[PDB]
Amino acid sequence: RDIAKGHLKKVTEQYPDDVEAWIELAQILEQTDIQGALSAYGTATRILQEKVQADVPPEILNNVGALHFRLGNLGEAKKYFLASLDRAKAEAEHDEHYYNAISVTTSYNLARLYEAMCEFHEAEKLYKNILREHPNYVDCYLRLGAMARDKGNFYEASDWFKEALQINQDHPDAWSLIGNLHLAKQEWGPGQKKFERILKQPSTQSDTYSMLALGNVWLQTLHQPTRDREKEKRHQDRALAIYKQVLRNDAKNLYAANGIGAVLAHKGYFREARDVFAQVREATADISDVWLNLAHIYVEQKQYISAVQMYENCLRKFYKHQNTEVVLYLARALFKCGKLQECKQTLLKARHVAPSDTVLMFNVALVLQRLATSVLKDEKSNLKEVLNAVKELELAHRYFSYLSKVGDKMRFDLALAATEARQCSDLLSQAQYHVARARKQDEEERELRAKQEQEKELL
Amino acid sequence: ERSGVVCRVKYCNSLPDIPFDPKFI
Amino acid sequence: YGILFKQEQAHDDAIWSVAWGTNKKENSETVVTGSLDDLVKVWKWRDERLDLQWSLEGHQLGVVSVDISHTLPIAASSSLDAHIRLWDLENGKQIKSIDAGPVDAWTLAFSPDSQYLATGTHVGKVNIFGVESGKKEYSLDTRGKFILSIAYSPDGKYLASGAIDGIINIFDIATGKLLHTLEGHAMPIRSLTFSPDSQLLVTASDDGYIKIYDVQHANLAGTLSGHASWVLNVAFCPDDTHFVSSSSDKSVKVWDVGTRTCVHTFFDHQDQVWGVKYNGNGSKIVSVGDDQEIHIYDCP
Amino acid sequence: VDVTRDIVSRERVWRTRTTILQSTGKNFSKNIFAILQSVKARE
Repeated sequence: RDIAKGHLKKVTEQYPDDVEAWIELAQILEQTDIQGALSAYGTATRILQEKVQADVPPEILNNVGALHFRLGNLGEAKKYFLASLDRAKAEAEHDEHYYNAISVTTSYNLARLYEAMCEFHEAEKLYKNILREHPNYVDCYLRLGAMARDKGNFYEASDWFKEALQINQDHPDAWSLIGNLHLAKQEWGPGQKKFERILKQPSTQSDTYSMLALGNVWLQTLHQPTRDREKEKRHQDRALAIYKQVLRNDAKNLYAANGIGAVLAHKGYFREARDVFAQVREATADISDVWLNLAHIYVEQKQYISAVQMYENCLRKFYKHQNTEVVLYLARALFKCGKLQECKQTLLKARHVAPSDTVLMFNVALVLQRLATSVLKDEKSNLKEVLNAVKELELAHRYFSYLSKVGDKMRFDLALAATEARQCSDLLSQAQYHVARARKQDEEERELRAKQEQEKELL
Repeated sequence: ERSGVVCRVKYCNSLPDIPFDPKFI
Repeated sequence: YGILFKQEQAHDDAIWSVAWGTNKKENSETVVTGSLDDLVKVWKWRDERLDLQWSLEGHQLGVVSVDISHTLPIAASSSLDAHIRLWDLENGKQIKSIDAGPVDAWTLAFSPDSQYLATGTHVGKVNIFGVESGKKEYSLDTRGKFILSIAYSPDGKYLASGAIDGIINIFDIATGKLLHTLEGHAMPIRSLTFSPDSQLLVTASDDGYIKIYDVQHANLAGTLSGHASWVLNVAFCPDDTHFVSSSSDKSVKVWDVGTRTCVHTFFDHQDQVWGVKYNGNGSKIVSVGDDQEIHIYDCP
Repeated sequence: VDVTRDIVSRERVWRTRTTILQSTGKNFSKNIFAILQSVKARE
């Protein structure tokens, strides 16, 4: 391939009637930089026109649309697929070259494009057109399944996925996607050994993707109160063994190293974690996980001013306006002023899309409690804010009452609101103390403004 | 205050799905 | 077709709800906004330009819903405070605070006659309130998980409810009983709009699917694919010919009711849009978002 | 059928699952395994 690169830039500058020279240029460029492939196709489109005004074969045009698919040029990628299908139609008699099959994969690409338009209606149309004419194909059979997976798991999503194994049980991609469905059901955690054992046949092995999935379903077992019972210690070392195995078979996997750093961070080695995550950090920043795991270390050194910025940097993806666990992992030991009131604003943003959470309404009660005790104790503060303080702690007591009546918690019962209730009662006493001080500061500001009134009369 | 905010802190790890790059004839 | 007015930094914090009055009770002349900054800014759209008429406060948490009466020039606001404050707009004064205690409160809706006040609740009930009383007259109890979205029939004969995981519940408000329990969605519904004739109904879930249902026999008239993000708010073009779509990706697709076509898209908010409403005919289109900047879209 | 081998031959895969996990740079694991052994030196 490097010698191919050398010969290709031995001939690209040349022209011994170069025709396909750009075709086999870009034919290796698809692994490499895509823009080089674009440029090769660009003059390759021209070069088929001067010797004779010959229409570009649709395999070229489909592939350049395929390039623009991973680029921002989605619309003219669609135009490329349209004119590709037309040129295949212009290959009226070419069942030797099988323009029909080329149209099949072209339509597959165009349906994948309609998915990028989020035109899932026409994506459904193209997919069912292909499957009604070539039902032996699997990728269309499961992208349809993936589309309904975006709607949900127990749809015909899961059933297209299972029948994709029924048409092809040898198919590792679909078979992986079977257990990918089961990632939604984490209560089907220990059951995933079987549904990720089926193609641990060694024809499929080695499957890095699946064995990292084993490591991941093995790590979600952690953060339980049974580590002291050596159970999660064994789980940590078993995940470590998986990670050593994927380490030896691949040094350059990055999700592996994320897994090693995660399990050792669960082992309490957080100074020993930011380094290993730093490696995958330069390797590629575009892994959503490592953004979180680094800031967990930062807040473990209480480095909030290094952490929350990178949290909202993780929020710079076009995925979800209020991801819940990220603002949870944001509001952890947040103790300064913006770490209190803007913390409340973040909790309100989360609560706006997630008013169902008991933990979130507990945590807003907690942060309201913190800001209430921040304004009534050594304060000696404004009238209006301590007037808001009594209302906000009253609200906090409403949530203390409300959550305590609820049974289910985050597997830790929140009768801890009761000591908050004794607190807020003594906070009522303190507020009745300090509101008198508020009236005192009001009357003294009245007397000093009288004192300036008299002297300005004197002037 | 007396204790920090509660969390089920986990060093989770996500997986990319199957890409399905548009095909190259 | 474009933007007429853009209102730079109209709020301190992110808007969650919009209310633009439709009638000629000086409410076509004004806009009501509901935000996180606890400001209910009454924006007088006068001389085809957007002026602040009132700024209303006291909603101690961020506002979840604002609305303007069909039959009255007054307004009402809700939040996580569970104090559904009722507002008079000619003076910018609060009429009352309806404590929907302790927390059991959600988005509101002015009745077409502006007598009853529906809201969602954590238990799944739909609590109806007297605009004159501030009292929970009766709760439309339909079990589920949580009630997220509601809309009156504007002709005043049905109610529909959107729940926390795609439960669509059809009611006869003349009798307050459940007619159909429709389940075309699985993911949370944030907005739903009765048709101007209340013949159709729109759904806005986390799937970008506008599943349009018939009302008079309560069946699927068709599913419409939308944005890449979560579609959030929807309003009918009041002449019953278009509907607008607020999403979670800084983008507002405008849709035909029949041809199921994005007749236009605006991208103008650099942040996630939250709320939409048309003109009295549907030419002007109001639009809010986390940009704290309000964009007014003329659409002939 | 003939369509299956007919399509899967003529297309190409430049983007698979497995090399997503593998990094496009060269991040070896000796440094990783060295600190793996180093934490074992604390053990």
